[PDB]
Amino acid sequence: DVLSGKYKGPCYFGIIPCFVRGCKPKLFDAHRKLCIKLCKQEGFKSGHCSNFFKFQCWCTR
Repeated sequence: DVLSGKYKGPCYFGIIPCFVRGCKPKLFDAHRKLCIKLCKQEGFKSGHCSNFFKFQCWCTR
């Protein structure tokens, strides 16, 4: 388990403008679907929010 594949942001409940299936409805609802889609593009498969230091996103092979 390491800090994502390239880079990530805060947990909250959805905020980005267009990136995956939630572009037309806006706000992803939970950071677990945005954390897995950015790290799985380089070489990963399991992403989640539970660290509380200064980012709240973790990905594992």
